[PDB]
Amino acid sequence: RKARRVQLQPTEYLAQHRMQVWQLRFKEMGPPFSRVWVALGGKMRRRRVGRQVDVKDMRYYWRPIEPQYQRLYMSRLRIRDHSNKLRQPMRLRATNADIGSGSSSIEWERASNRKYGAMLAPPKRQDFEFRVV
Amino acid sequence: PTDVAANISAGAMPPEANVAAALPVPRIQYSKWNRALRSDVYDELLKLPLRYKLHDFAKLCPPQRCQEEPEAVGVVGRDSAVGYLPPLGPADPLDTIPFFVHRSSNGVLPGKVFSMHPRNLMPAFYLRIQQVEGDMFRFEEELLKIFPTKKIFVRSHSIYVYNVALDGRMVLHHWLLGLGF
Amino acid sequence: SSIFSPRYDWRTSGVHDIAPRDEGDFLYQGPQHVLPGAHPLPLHHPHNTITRPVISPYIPSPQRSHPYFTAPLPELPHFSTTKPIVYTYGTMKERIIAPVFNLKNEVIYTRELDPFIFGMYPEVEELSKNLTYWMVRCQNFASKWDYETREIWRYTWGGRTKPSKPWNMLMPTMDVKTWSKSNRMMLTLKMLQGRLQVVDRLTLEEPTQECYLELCRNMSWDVRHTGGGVLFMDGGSRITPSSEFDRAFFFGSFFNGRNKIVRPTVLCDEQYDYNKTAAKQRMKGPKGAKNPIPINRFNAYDAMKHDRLVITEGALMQLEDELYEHKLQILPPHIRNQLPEYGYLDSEALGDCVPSLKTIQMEAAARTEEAESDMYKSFIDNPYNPWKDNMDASYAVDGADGTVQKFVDGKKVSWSMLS
Amino acid sequence: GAFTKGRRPVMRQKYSREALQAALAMVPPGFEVADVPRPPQRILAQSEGIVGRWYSNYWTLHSMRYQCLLAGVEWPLGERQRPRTNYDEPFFFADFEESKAIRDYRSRWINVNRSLVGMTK
Amino acid sequence: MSGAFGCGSYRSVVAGTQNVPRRMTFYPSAYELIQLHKAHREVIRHFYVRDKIFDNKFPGNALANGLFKFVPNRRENYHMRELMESIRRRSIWMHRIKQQREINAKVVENMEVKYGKKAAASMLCFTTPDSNAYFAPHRYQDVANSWPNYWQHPSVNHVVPKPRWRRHRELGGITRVEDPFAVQASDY
Amino acid sequence: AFRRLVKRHKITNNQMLLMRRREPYKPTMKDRQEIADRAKLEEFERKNADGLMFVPEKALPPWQKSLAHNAKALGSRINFRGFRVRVADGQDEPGFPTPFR
Amino acid sequence: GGFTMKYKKGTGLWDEDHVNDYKTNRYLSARATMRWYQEMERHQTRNSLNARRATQSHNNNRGLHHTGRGAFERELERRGVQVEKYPLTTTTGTMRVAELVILRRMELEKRAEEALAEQRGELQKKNPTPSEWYDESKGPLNPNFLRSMRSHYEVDIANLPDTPLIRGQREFF
Amino acid sequence: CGHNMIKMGWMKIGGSWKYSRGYNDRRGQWQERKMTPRFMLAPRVSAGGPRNRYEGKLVFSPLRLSKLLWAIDTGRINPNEVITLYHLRQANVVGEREIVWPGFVLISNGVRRVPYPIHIELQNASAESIRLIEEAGGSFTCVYMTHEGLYQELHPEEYPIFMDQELPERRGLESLATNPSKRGWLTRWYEDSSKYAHPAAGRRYSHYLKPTLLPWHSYNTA
RNA sequence: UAUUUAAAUAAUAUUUUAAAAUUUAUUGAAUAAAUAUAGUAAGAUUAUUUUAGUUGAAUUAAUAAAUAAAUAUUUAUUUUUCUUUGU
Ligand SMILES: NC(=O)c1ccc[n+]([C@@H]2O[C@H](COP(=O)([O-])OP(=O)(O)OC[C@H]3O[C@@H](n4cnc5c(N)ncnc54)[C@H](O)[C@@H]3O)[C@@H](O)[C@H]2O)c1
Ligand SMILES: [Mg+2]
Ligand SMILES: [Mg+2]
Ligand SMILES: [Mg+2]
Repeated sequence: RKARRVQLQPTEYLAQHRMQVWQLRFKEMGPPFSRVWVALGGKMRRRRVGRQVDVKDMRYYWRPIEPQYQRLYMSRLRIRDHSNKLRQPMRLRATNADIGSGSSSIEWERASNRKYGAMLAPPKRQDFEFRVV
Repeated sequence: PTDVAANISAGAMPPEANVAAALPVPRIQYSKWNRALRSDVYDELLKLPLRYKLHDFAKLCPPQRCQEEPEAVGVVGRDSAVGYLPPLGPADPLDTIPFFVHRSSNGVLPGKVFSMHPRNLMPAFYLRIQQVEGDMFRFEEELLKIFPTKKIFVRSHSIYVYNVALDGRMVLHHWLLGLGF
Repeated sequence: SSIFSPRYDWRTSGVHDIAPRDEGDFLYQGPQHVLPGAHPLPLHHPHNTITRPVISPYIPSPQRSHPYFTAPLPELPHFSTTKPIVYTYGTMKERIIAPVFNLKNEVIYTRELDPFIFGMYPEVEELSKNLTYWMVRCQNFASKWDYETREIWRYTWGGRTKPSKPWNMLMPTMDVKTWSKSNRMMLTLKMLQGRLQVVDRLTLEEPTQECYLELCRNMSWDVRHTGGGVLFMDGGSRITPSSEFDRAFFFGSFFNGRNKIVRPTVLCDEQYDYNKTAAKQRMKGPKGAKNPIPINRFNAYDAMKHDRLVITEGALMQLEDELYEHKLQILPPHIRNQLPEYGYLDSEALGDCVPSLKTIQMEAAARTEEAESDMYKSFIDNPYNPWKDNMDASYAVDGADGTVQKFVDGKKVSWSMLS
Repeated sequence: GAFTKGRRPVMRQKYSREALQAALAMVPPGFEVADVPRPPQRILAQSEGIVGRWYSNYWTLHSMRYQCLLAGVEWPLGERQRPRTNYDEPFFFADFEESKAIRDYRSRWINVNRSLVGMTK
Repeated sequence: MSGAFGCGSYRSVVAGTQNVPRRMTFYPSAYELIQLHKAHREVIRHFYVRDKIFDNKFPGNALANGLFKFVPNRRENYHMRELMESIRRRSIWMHRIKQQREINAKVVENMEVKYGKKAAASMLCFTTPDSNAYFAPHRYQDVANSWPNYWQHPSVNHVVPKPRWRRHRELGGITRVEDPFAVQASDY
Repeated sequence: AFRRLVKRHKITNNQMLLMRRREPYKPTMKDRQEIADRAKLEEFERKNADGLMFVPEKALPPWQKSLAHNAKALGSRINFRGFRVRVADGQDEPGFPTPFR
Repeated sequence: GGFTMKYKKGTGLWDEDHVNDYKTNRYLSARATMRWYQEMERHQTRNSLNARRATQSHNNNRGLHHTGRGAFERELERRGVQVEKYPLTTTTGTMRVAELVILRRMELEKRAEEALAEQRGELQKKNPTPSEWYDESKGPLNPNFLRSMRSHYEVDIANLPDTPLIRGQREFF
Repeated sequence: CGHNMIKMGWMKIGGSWKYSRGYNDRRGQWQERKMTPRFMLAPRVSAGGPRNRYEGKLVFSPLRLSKLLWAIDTGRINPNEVITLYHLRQANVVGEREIVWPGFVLISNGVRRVPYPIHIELQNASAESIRLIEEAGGSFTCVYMTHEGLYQELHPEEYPIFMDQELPERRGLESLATNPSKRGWLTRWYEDSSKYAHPAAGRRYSHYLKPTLLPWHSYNTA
């Protein structure tokens, strides 16, 4: 007769898999077909006062991460739109093309806001009589 | 094909050529927006045996003359930085080319290099030409004569050449320009 | 069964009766015997000229590129194309002239076609794209509903985990480029097969159905279900083209047979999708384009299902006017830089040429604009002359206010935006 | 976005030039645009058109100021803010709310010039 | 702010960029003419959509024939939002094309006063062999083969196997072919 | 026994039944592993036969090229010879004379 | 509810444009086509009339006229002053425009028919014999088209010999 | 028509499901055996991270001078009129997808000489592009616009009368608007020192430099 | 800071039966909801006649060291040699 009917299921976030942890630790570099995820070298460790008195050894250099970890992270990005092999994986950091395509679709051709990086641009100068109860 | 690093190690060249052994010679790269013609590859194409005659590089290159003209006009062939020129046509008028190659809207040549299974970011590339009109098989045979060892397929819409990069797309564009399309 | 299967030929006797019939069965005389239906090429549809009549100057032959004329006949008035002829990447590269017909089954005159519209040589990939999109869109998506385990209340009765749902089903999105390309290729395929007929008008003396049937009988239009169907593209006529259909013929064309009238257009609206991320839960209908193509458009499926294609001269004019800008934009630059030289881009808006022929509705709208243009005179937001005081203005950058303002003769003209 | 007045029109009535002059005729003398303040963000931005006491409505007042600017009708009322360019009378004013001292043209003119001369990059 | 008319915007005006005596180059404005044609078509279409009238041919929905297909409020909003902006875009295109036509006339006069009539006529011509191809292929059949069906080009027309056909009447006016078939291979 | 469903090859000769291993001439797992290791070592020694050649700033890996360029772009504005910026990351010292050096 | 492109709904040239129709079928009979057109027109009219009734009831409940113009606008209309900044063309004007366009089209059709009949008479009295198009060098003619063109000539055309008659090898009639 | 079984290839339906792990996978430890997390091994260079696109970072979209020259030689853009972002978008030399605040950067890639003077208005043009345009004779003007200014430039038809546009932010002013090297559009206003003396004199005017459109006409040929 | 070559703007989903009592209420241990969730125990998962590689390896928590190996899908290098060789 009548029971609990199932409705449409909401989709996940388009940038759900990309992690701020990765965006803070690593960064992507290189040509499009030879991208490498690199993080700064050195050993991070907290020790007592009086250790590593010489600073010349501590170097700020970037070394690439292991290829298996790079493949795992890239696959985490590749999760979205898996069936279309003709679509290149997403990027660790969103680019200008991505921010533009976020609203360049024809379903956003009427909205004046959200266009040309409204959320990215700093706010406008508010009115001088601006006040809230 | 000279190994500058090996020559420097053996003592046949001066040790100041390490930059030459490491980095290639700086040249304006051929692009879809900057037709940087390469005289060496064009001479190689002229030396290669083909049935159709190609125009001279002097006519393929845009003219470079004095720029004292006060106002510019709409000449078909004028000074251009990116090296854009209308199609010159066939080299010998008393001939019939079995195929015709149309350009795109921006005047770019049909050569487009894609990748096989690009989701995995695969380095293996291939070239697709989908603006050839006329006898596609004559164009395919000319591509055979150009790239002997490559796999070249043909369909009603596109001609595919597998295992060729931009380094082959530029050769294809050079041959097309020399032919006159 | 399958060809390479043992179960394919275990029925070794009894399939046929040893005794033949006495009315239809006959013996093979020899090589000089003409068997009914025998043909060397595999023809799943063995229709011939008599059964499926083609209406064209010549029967489509391998010597002729297209079965229609190639040069205007000196004993018939020739009508050039409304818009100038350009040969694009896919055009047949040959002149095409169709013998326009009248409502009395008589050739009136000869009108030249457009190779961009009726010269784009067909291609199986695009035809299949069109056919697949149409056959996947026309299916009813509201009847795909199914039960689920949470919807079944007390296995056989317990529904499946992932059942088919009207919202879960997909409705694809097709771009206007491929749509127009496939429609043009289908029109060219009909032209090549020689089943395209151009009529001046599609008008009935009475809006009833018997007058429609009498017209079809007089001009030998087979409309029966079993016979070859008809696909009309009504657009009015050459002098008075109309986007809408003629009322009398549109009322009379409702016959049980195989005849379908479609809108005189080959393009389509750009399909939008506002539920791409499944934001609105209570939406009912398939995912994808929420603005599908209506049924009364020209399509590969209906074109294949209906034998003859009868296009009107009004439809021809409308198609040419709609595809003019497209076939002009497709051209490469070293070709399109010569259109104003040859006179192809003489726009009547600048006053270069007299306004060209337009449809009834478009002419009405244009006259409405011409009459309403008088009200936009004493206002600064006049659309026909916007910002008519820039070169006589003075821009001042007031830093205390942090704004750039437009003063004229010492008076502020710029308007401060309200929030 | 639909509640407050953000990028959105509030009056959907567009009158002719003669109708604006008739609407501005009912304005009582001694009125000024600086009297009507901007309503807070917790108030709906609606306009009832040209009705009685329409000048009291902040959104209706300035919207009428925008249409006359397009039609070229001389705005009889003043401006929303009167800038103080030169030191004149009164040479001192009284304010118990610390708003007039900040909104002064000269008070913010020196602040912008402070940031302009402060750039040293 | 007049960046649409082709001149410098108010930002350039404030910057004081001297770009007025810049240059006078000939320009065909073909792309601008195409865009003007598109804008004119769009304006006419917007007017036709705004002037829609209910024309119901069925008796059930017959009580609407006199009304507009829009609610007057939405009709006013449409007129102010899209129909009035299409005209502004059309005017922008027309102004740009008129400025370019003025500059073209000046360049034509300069070429006529410098080189000569026929010299200017040849210098301001864009005709190319591929242009002759695109505009008239019959003057290009000899130069190259540009047909989608290359086997029917008159250069390669010899390949089409023209058969000996005949119309038999005993079959009902049916065209058949006279030459015999070829014995196809059957087995190994 | 890592793969637990062995391949069944087409039997062209009856001795393919008696044979167990697919490629008999091919060395076993560990033997071919150490063989490939020795071959890679020999190739690396052939590559490092000559001295470690130093590369300019353009012919550097991406994680060092931009850093080395920005460390000296400040001095690149003033064209004067004899200006070195001792950067941390870069090609390490070989420790012996080199013809490229 | 939610967001839906109401600005796109009602913008197409016909009623069937910009409507989410996912309940149709690949083949529609005569009754199916009539019901489809009926449903589209009825959907459009329902939307329009429901919106109009809603807004008029809201105006009447707020106390304004059914159009939406208040007492000030009514007093201006009494005085005679134009209330609208841009007076849009009305139904009578649009119908008059359509009528005059139809009439001009009919007159042009009559004149074109007269001129075309004159040219037909001229060309028929000039050319009694079929031109070079009546050839069989490339393909066979179509008997249907020949029977249709019969009326334009004096000599019978449908009488076709079994041999592919060519212009050069044999004289025609 | 088959199952893509991991470590086993492509198997037919109804085959051996015994040695199957792709099902459990769809439903490494040997690398994490030593408790070595990659996300905790390397430290963070900053709280925001490398290449953090914060408000005001001024991440421009690349626009190749070679591409611009190609478009001009093609005929999409008219070199007579001043080049602007609106003209670019209308000539369709750049699609709408590449547009994002801040507008563009003029990159001179693969160009060594500009034969004709080009008068273009963009943001944060490279030094080589600026000097090439200056050598050719054209005049570049860096127009760093705010968000509303950029929207008004891209869609001017939505604005019948000029409106008060707010000046850019402090970072934009100190970087591009008031930078003589980048040829900003406020460098002259910033160099003008008379505005600092008196507030009434602070207002600086500027005028255009100097050397209807009704589509219906009359049949004058008769 | 910008002196280096490309590209088919498309997202929606992802086994099944089960391995556990806490939940939210009602009626005097039963009643009705929960595909709620178990690092996830265990099983079942529908389609012959096929056309090419390895059959016990790999195993370095953590500053500048050439490289983990197996299994499987796609995909690439025709150079010499007396024959052979799945890189
Ligand atoms: N963010 C924004 O504020 C924004 C965005 C896009 C366009 N605009 C345009 O800016 C202008 C002023 O905006 P605002 O926020 O200061 O006021 P507003 O748009 O909120 O109000 C303007 C008033 O004038 C009327 N009006 C608008 N255009 C008119 C025209 N062409 N003719 C006659 N009356 C007209 C409006 O309906 C309203 O009554 C308008 O043209 C508006 O469309 C503003
Ligand atoms: Mg995240
Ligand atoms: Mg990996
Ligand atoms: Mg392997």
